Amino acid sequence: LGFLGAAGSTMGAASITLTVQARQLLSHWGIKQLQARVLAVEHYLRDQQLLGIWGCSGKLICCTNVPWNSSWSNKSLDEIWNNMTWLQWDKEINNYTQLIYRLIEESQNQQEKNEKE
Amino acid sequence: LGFLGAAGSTMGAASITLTVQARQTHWGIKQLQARVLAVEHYLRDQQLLGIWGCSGKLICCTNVPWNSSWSNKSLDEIWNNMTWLQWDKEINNYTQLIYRLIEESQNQQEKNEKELLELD
Amino acid sequence: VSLGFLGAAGSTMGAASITLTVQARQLLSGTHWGIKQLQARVLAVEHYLRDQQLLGIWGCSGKLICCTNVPWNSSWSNKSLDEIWNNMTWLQWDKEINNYTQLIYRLIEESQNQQEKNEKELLELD
Amino acid sequence: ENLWVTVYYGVPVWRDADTTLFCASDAKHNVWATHACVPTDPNPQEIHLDNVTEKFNMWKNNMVEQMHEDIISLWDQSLKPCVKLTPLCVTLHCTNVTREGLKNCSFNMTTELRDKRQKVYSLFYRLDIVPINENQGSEYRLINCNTSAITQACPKVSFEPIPIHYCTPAGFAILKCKDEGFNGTGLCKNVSTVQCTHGIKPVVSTQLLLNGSLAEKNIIIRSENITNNAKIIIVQLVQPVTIKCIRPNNNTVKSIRIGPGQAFYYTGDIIGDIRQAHCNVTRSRWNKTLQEVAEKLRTYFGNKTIIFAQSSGGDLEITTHSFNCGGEFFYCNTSGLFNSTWYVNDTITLPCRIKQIINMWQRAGQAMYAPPIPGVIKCESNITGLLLTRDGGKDNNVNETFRPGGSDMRDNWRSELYKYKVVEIEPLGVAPTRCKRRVVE
Amino acid sequence: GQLVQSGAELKKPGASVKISCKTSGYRFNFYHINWIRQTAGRGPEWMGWISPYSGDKNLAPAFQDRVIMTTDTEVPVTSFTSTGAAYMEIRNLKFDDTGTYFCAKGLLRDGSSTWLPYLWGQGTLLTVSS
Ligand SMILES: *[C@@H]1O[C@H](CO)[C@@H](O[C@@H]2O[C@H](CO)[C@@H](O[C@@H]3O[C@H](CO[C@H]4O[C@H](CO)[C@@H](O)[C@H](O)[C@@H]4O)[C@@H](O)[C@H](O[C@H]4O[C@H](CO)[C@@H](O)[C@H](O)[C@@H]4O[C@H]4O[C@H](CO)[C@@H](O)[C@H](O)[C@@H]4O[C@H]4O[C@H](CO)[C@@H](O)[C@H](O)[C@@H]4O)[C@@H]3O)[C@H](O)[C@H]2NC(C)=O)[C@H](O)[C@H]1NC(C)=O
Ligand SMILES: *[C@@H]1O[C@H](CO)[C@@H](O[C@@H]2O[C@H](CO)[C@@H](O[C@@H]3O[C@H](CO[C@H]4O[C@H](CO)[C@@H](O)[C@H](O[C@H]5O[C@H](CO)[C@@H](O)[C@H](O)[C@@H]5O)[C@@H]4O)[C@@H](O)[C@H](O[C@H]4O[C@H](CO)[C@@H](O)[C@H](O)[C@@H]4O)[C@@H]3O)[C@H](O)[C@H]2NC(C)=O)[C@H](O)[C@H]1NC(C)=O
Ligand SMILES: *[C@@H]1O[C@H](CO)[C@@H](O[C@@H]2O[C@H](CO)[C@@H](O[C@@H]3O[C@H](CO)[C@@H](O)[C@H](O)[C@@H]3O)[C@H](O)[C@H]2NC(C)=O)[C@H](O)[C@H]1NC(C)=O
Ligand SMILES: *[C@@H]1O[C@H](CO)[C@@H](O[C@@H]2O[C@H](CO)[C@@H](O[C@@H]3O[C@H](CO)[C@@H](O)[C@H](O)[C@@H]3O)[C@H](O)[C@H]2NC(C)=O)[C@H](O)[C@H]1NC(C)=O
Ligand SMILES: *[C@@H]1O[C@H](CO)[C@@H](O[C@@H]2O[C@H](CO)[C@@H](O[C@@H]3O[C@H](CO)[C@@H](O)[C@H](O)[C@@H]3O)[C@H](O)[C@H]2NC(C)=O)[C@H](O)[C@H]1NC(C)=O
Ligand SMILES: *[C@@H]1O[C@H](CO)[C@@H](O[C@@H]2O[C@H](CO)[C@@H](O)[C@H](O)[C@H]2NC(C)=O)[C@H](O)[C@H]1NC(C)=O
Ligand SMILES: *[C@@H]1O[C@H](CO)[C@@H](O[C@@H]2O[C@H](CO)[C@@H](O)[C@H](O)[C@H]2NC(C)=O)[C@H](O)[C@H]1NC(C)=O
Ligand SMILES: *[C@@H]1O[C@H](CO)[C@@H](O[C@@H]2O[C@H](CO)[C@@H](O)[C@H](O)[C@H]2NC(C)=O)[C@H](O)[C@H]1NC(C)=O
Ligand SMILES: *[C@@H]1O[C@H](CO[C@@H]2O[C@@H](C)[C@@H](O)[C@@H](O)[C@@H]2O)[C@@H](O)[C@H](O)[C@H]1NC(C)=O
Ligand SMILES: *[C@@H]1O[C@H](CO)[C@@H](O)[C@H](O)[C@H]1NC(C)=O
Ligand SMILES: *[C@@H]1O[C@H](CO)[C@@H](O)[C@H](O)[C@H]1NC(C)=O
Ligand SMILES: *[C@@H]1O[C@H](CO)[C@@H](O)[C@H](O)[C@H]1NC(C)=O
Ligand SMILES: *[C@@H]1O[C@H](CO)[C@@H](O)[C@H](O)[C@H]1NC(C)=O
Ligand SMILES: *[C@@H]1O[C@H](CO)[C@@H](O)[C@H](O)[C@H]1NC(C)=O
Ligand SMILES: *[C@@H]1O[C@H](CO)[C@@H](O)[C@H](O)[C@H]1NC(C)=O
Ligand SMILES: *[C@@H]1O[C@H](CO)[C@@H](O)[C@H](O)[C@H]1NC(C)=O
Ligand SMILES: *[C@@H]1O[C@H](CO)[C@@H](O)[C@H](O)[C@H]1NC(C)=O
Ligand SMILES: *[C@@H]1O[C@H](CO)[C@@H](O)[C@H](O)[C@H]1NC(C)=O
Ligand SMILES: *[C@@H]1O[C@H](CO)[C@@H](O)[C@H](O)[C@H]1NC(C)=O
Ligand SMILES: *[C@@H]1O[C@H](CO)[C@@H](O)[C@H](O)[C@H]1NC(C)=O
Ligand SMILES: *[C@@H]1O[C@H](CO)[C@@H](O)[C@H](O)[C@H]1NC(C)=O
Repeated sequence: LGFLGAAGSTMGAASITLTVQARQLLSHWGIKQLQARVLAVEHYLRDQQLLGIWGCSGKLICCTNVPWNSSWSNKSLDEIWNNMTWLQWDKEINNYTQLIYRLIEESQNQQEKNEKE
Repeated sequence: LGFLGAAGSTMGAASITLTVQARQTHWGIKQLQARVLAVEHYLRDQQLLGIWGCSGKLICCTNVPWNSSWSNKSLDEIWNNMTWLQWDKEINNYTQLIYRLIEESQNQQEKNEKELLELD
Repeated sequence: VSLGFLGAAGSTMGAASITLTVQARQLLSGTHWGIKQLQARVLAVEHYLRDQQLLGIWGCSGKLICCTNVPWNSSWSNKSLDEIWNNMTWLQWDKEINNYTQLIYRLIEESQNQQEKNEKELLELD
Repeated sequence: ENLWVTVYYGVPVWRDADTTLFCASDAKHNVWATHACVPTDPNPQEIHLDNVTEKFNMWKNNMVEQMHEDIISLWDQSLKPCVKLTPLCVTLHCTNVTREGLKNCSFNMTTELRDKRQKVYSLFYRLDIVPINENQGSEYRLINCNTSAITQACPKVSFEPIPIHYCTPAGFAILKCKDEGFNGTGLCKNVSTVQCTHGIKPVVSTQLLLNGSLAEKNIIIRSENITNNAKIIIVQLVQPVTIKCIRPNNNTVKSIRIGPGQAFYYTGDIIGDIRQAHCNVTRSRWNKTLQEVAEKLRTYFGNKTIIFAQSSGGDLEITTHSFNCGGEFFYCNTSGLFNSTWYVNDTITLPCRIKQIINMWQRAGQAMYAPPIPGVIKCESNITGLLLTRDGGKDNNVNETFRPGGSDMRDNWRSELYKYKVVEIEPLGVAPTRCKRRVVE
Repeated sequence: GQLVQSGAELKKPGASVKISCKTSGYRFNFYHINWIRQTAGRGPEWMGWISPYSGDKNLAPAFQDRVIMTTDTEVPVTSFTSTGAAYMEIRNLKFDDTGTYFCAKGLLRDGSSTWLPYLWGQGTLLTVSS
């Protein structure tokens, strides 16, 4: 356990510790200290804004309506969840991450239109 | 359209664009103040939504009845004949009152939901 | 009819639950001087977000009152509900469990993560 | 039964905390820079807390430490653009002015051009003048010359006190004690919450507290420990005692350039007879005030005879009462006020002196030169409280002796901040209920 | 919490008596103060109660014309405890009034049963004789 103690663990095993890293994202020279404090806040809020945009706010794990594109990865769920770390996983899809994020946002926009009816 | 592109449109027409608008040494000091200011305004609005129970939604229905003294206009008169800018002026003296009523209703709702769960 | 900010502080915990929104609101709202004002503004934001960080992790975000799946431990308190809700202020209560506050928080976080893991699995089976 | 933890947000609780406070102020410049402050709310809020009792301790109150640091920091901020007067530290030739309160000094001052000099004649107060160690008696130097450079106060910046409201950052609150008899310590039954303090004037004084708040019904005597004579005793009066102060001398102020961008202000002459500065306290009102103080002191001391006495001696800044009136800094002999004796059974004129070179915070390496103020200065102020100390080392069952003043400037702020305590608000809390969370699917 | 009462004394018929009830270890103003009488020929009987917080009292119909209840202002010890006293005065004493008198502390600050006499003092004897 401990902060990032799961970093070398399998992606499935690591999911048991998500709350461990979710916490402690928050907490002349007076200016220097404030810039760092603001930066910690901005990064925290940046991630929270994305979750709000995706409709995932308030959840550690959030399912979406976006289908997986096999070109992002052809690996099976068993290979991904039990034979990889999250660090390795991010590298494999590092060039598709921004695309995936945009697709989630588009899917939420369609959902909002449907909820209005 | 775009950011605030709906501002001249009617209140009803504007409702489709809420998703779009939901988004968004000397110089270094001013940038620090700018960054703090942007954060305070983002959180100010989220603070109210979280209290109201409306968080995560662009449109949130409540249990507070409309008071005709706030406006005597029919829904067609409001939603299709006005901009949000015009509407904001009409209820400018009642907006804080409405906010308090929403908050009171939320606390009563959650208290009642707690009691229902206690009985199960 | 409001008691005002902290007007409920002397009230019983059950009565105090009526006024939670009074306290929840204004957490953000309430040159030598210029720097002090900037520090005050940043601090208020950190304070507000600290509590929200915990609520988002607990799944309690967006709610004034949030029920959980964590059982009460009699070692934290042996009091009956009437002894707590009708006979105490929140100020007294916080002191009674002050040593267990962090312990409880970790248990809530663990329960939330397992709950969401299970909710995903239930959906995967459908 | 099966009880579960339930999370509540918006829970009305607090804990003691120390946080940075900022000023607010009501809507030609002032040293306190109140224009930088946040405008005060036109309708300030206060909430009475029923069924709340809280512990207060003015002596441990860190609002005092912040106010003291703010007052010093602002004082220094006001002097940064001002003239350094480094060239001013010169050999002076001085003669008696056409009592030794004043001397007429002559020196060769620098000019706008480096290659030129000007001869300057000026009047100085004797307190600012030190004889050359050769002891010829004709040659003098300014008192600062072996200690520090003196920054001249800028003539356009006022020293007048302006009320400052201290406000806490959001998420924090200031508790106020309203008990009528409150001595600044112990439990307060009547507690209320405010975002900000009442406006506090930053009045600086040495022995008497001027222009402060008044006690509502009775004289309140406050100390960390009355039995321990070392501790300062702060006395808050129900009624004000009017004190009037004047400098009869009519100053004519002249100025010369020191160098580019710099100038020196000095008294070039005095019109009419030279007279000593003084203050007036009404005798009948003052004796009434002292009697009431003695009655309250006897309560704590076993009805022992109450003796008031003059200050213990040592430096002028401690042994005499001081204040800023008209921009001039006065030092006054209060032995005329504290010479009474009390038992269980016209006006007072106090001599005063004016000193232009001062060090208000007693910091080594620092000094300020107040410029002379032209014409005649008259002002009036209210004595609203006293600072007293006591003579220990005695086992006598008859006498107690009290003397004015004290070494610590922070005690002035305590006379206004005793009501207030800063606490952190903690919205989260947990308590058991029968409620159990439902799980979807 | 603890309650104590004025000691026993002998009275003549028609005499008034005043009984103190000093308290400690709890906030005086948070709870009702009850007065309850017991006699051999009657058993336990209520004389009603007083709330130190509001000064409100509920006197039983039997005693409304003969019993007066008052309280002292509380003096705090800790932020959550205080000391103080309740007093009861009985006028026009009769031989029928002889017996043990008790002072008792209210049960809860809220809920349906706030005034119940959870803590009792030792009680003291009142005697009437000619
Ligand atoms: C305890 O509390 C009591 C009660 O609050 C305090 O008592 C108050 O103390 C104040 C400070 O001393 C005092 O305020 C001053 O009063 C002076 C006298 O006022 C009376 O006379 C004038 C003139 O007839 C009237 O206008 C006025 O209405 C009164 O009747 C004023 O002269 C003072 O103003 C001047 O000094 C301040 C700095 O102290 C400057 O900021 C201000 O600009 C003034 O100075 C300029 O003007 C004077 C001539 O008026 C010039 O001599 C000077 O060089 C300055 O000149 C420049 O500016 C002028 C324009 O202003 C321009 O024409 C010129 O060319 C220059 O550029 C000041 O207002 C209160 O009156 C007094 N209250 C009472 C009831 O007595 C007490 O102090 C407190 N005690 C302590 C210890 O704090
Ligand atoms: C500060 O601290 C004080 C003291 O702790 C707090 O006061 C307590 O507040 C609670 C609020 O719920 C009180 O609970 C209630 O108690 C009453 C008791 O009845 C008495 O009080 C009445 C006050 O109006 C009074 O009318 C009654 O007497 C009159 O009427 C009767 C009947 O006709 C008559 O016989 C008398 O002669 C009088 O004419 C009586 O003195 C009780 O009636 C309440 O019941 C309702 O509410 C509960 C809770 O919801 C519910 O369960 C019941 O079914 C019912 O609906 C209720 O129990 C408590 O008694 C107070 N305590 C004291 C000592 O007074 C105060 O609130 C705190 N302040 C802050 C700011 O937090
Ligand atoms: C650090 O890396 C090692 C090697 O990858 C991890 O070892 C593996 O740990 C898991 C448990 O976390 C073991 O899983 C179990 O395997 C048994 C069969 O051996 C099975 O019956 C259980 O149901 C379960 O799947 C796994 O076998 C083990 N691998 C090896 C080769 O021993 C280790 O866990 C890593 N540590 C962390 C904290 O992630
Ligand atoms: C300011 O007011 C408070 C409240 O009245 C005073 O506090 C209390 O004062 C009493 C004395 O008057 C203290 O009692 C002490 O009891 C011990 C024995 O237990 C005894 O040895 C001491 O000599 C003393 O009598 C009491 O402790 C104290 N309470 C607290 C919480 O400190 C306070 O003294 C007043 N301050 C001044 C300067 O008068
Ligand atoms: C402080 O108290 C002293 C003593 O009461 C005050 O002194 C008196 O002030 C008045 C002001 O009009 C003086 O009156 C006039 O004095 C001249 C002096 O040449 C005289 O020719 C006039 O006939 C008239 O008497 C009075 O003499 C003076 N008393 C003394 C003994 O000097 C003083 O004014 C008070 N200070 C303040 C600021 O109130
Ligand atoms: C208040 O001051 C008095 C005097 O300093 C303290 O009492 C002294 O305590 C020491 C303890 O060793 C004794 O030796 C002295 O004899 C005491 N002096 C007297 C006059 O009794 C007293 O303790 C202080 N009170 C507090 C709360 O600190
Ligand atoms: C300070 O000393 C100087 C030098 O003695 C005095 O200067 C003379 O003042 C008179 C007017 O009083 C002039 O007529 C002379 O010309 C001045 N002499 C010089 C050399 O300038 C000056 O007056 C003294 N100041 C006071 C207030 O007595
Ligand atoms: C305040 O005024 C009195 C007026 O008498 C001054 O008193 C003298 O002080 C010295 C101090 O050593 C004593 O020896 C004298 O006996 C005092 N008076 C007399 C007439 O002898 C006192 O010094 C003044 N205080 C200050 C700080 O200057
Ligand atoms: C109500 O509380 C009274 C005072 O006790 C204090 O508060 C209780 C809730 C506990 O926290 C205790 O440790 C405190 O000292 C009790 O005297 C009274 O009996 C209580 N009433 C009931 C019904 O429990
Ligand atoms: C509307 O507001 C007024 C304000 O005085 C109030 O009297 C009235 O009852 C309100 N109407 C409804 C339906 O709530
Ligand atoms: C609200 O108040 C302002 C004055 O503050 C007034 O001009 C305006 O007409 C008011 N609005 C309504 C709808 O009464
Ligand atoms: C209750 O607390 C004890 C420690 O006091 C702990 O050993 C026990 O496991 C706890 N029970 C539960 C269900 O958490
Ligand atoms: C918390 O623990 C300390 C010892 O570390 C103990 O003195 C204190 O009484 C405890 N608090 C509670 C409420 O049990
Ligand atoms: C100035 O006055 C002092 C004090 O009276 C005296 O000792 C000194 O000799 C005087 N100087 C002259 C030049 O007269
Ligand atoms: C100023 O300069 C002149 C030059 O003649 C000299 O006589 C005089 O003594 C100087 N003054 C001082 C105080 O040194
Ligand atoms: C400066 O000179 C004065 C002359 O009275 C003396 O009292 C003081 O101690 C001196 N300061 C230092 C640092 O020597
Ligand atoms: C508390 O202080 C306020 C000050 O205005 C006063 O009005 C109120 O009556 C006080 N409460 C008590 C119980 O004395
Ligand atoms: C101080 O008191 C003594 C004794 O009464 C008296 O002789 C003396 O003159 C007084 N001093 C003043 C300045 O009044
Ligand atoms: C001081 O002298 C000047 C000389 O011009 C005069 O104008 C001024 O009024 C005088 N002040 C007093 C109070 O007499
Ligand atoms: C001093 O007290 C008097 C009343 O005796 C009052 O008129 C005056 O304004 C007070 N001065 C200050 C500065 O408060
Ligand atoms: C008390 O003070 C008086 C002077 O006021 C003095 O004469 C007397 O000796 C003192 N008593 C004692 C016991 O010191």
